[PDB]
Amino acid sequence: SDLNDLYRRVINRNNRLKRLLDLGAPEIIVNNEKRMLQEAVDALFDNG
Amino acid sequence: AAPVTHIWYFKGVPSRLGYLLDLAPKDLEKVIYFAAYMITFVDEERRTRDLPSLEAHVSVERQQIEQRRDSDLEARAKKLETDLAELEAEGAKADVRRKVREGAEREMKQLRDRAQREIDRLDEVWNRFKNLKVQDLEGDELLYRELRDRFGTYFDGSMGAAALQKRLESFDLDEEAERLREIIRTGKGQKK
Amino acid sequence: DEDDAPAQQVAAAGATADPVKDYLKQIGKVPLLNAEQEVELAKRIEAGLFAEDKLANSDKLAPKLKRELEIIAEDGRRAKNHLLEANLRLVVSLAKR
Amino acid sequence: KQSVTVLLKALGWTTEQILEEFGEYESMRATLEKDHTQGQDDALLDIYRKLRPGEPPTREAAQTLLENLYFNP
Repeated sequence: SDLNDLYRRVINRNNRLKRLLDLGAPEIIVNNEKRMLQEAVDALFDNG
Repeated sequence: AAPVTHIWYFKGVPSRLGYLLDLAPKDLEKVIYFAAYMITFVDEERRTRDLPSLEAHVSVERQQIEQRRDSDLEARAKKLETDLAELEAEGAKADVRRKVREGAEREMKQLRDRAQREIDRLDEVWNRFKNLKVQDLEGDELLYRELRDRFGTYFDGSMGAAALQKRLESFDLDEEAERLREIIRTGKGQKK
Repeated sequence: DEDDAPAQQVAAAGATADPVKDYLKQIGKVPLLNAEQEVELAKRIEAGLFAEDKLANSDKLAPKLKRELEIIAEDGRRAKNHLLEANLRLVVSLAKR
Repeated sequence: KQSVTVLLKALGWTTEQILEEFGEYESMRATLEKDHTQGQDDALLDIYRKLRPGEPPTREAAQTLLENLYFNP
């Protein structure tokens, strides 16, 4: 079912955000991950 | 790791988002999706108490541009006098002095135009300090960096859903209701 | 003659609702690096690296000098982020494939 | 929304030659005088801003887009 795919994305993007925050990373790169994480959660609750 | 905002409660009809924070939906799209800053908090009391000190720092800072402007203009004045005089003593062609002076004043205009950019940008950063009320969106990222670098511990600024979380923390919803009731009690037009 | 100048500033502060468009915009104008420039950046990485290494050691160092080492350590951090932001365009090229 | 005169001006046709072909139809003459923008270079950069906002105008980049959008094979 499609929920697995959408749950997979938010888990993936959240996991990478933890990696980016852990090492020293710029503002541009971390902002893009936070932006993509926010978009992923949006798709899960109401796609479109 | 980083908080996010429910797609339902914002990004919908305005009977559900409600303008609970007095922000337009275009404003919200800019802040929570990392395209414009918000001033989540201002130390408005600090700013009043130390005001002459920050006033003293900007004023001496203002002096330096005037000293620098005086010298560049002095060099500009000397440059125009020197090239026209040297050409006219040689007399290689009919109008050597006029063409280079035309070229020389074009250079002065570029320097003068640059002088306008530096003073006005400095003027612009100062006036945004004086309008540092909370929930103020700030579109220009470069301008925010000039505010942040020149002075901290007075305005707290952020971006995204974390900024919104801070704003709701600092919300005083009972007082907002009272002021909204007063507008309903005495108001006219679409404002009501 | 200042016709082009107001158009460029208002075009910098646009919406760009698409995520992909915003990231490409985000990269913006950052200086692409020629040979001598990027080698000089690498100098300040190891300069800053040796600075924080001595600071990481437990033996006492002078306080004013410690701030100078912190300046080198901060500059090493700045030089790292400068190098990454310049080369952000390269990684997007290989991502196409 | 944009006007037709800015479209024609984006093309090589200048205001002088435009008016001889279209001087008998008042809609384009009315549009012409109400159109404040003038000049081939000016019109080209303006439409670039409207079509693809977010970037500074570049003379070569503006010109190739109009070729790319329609005239490119």
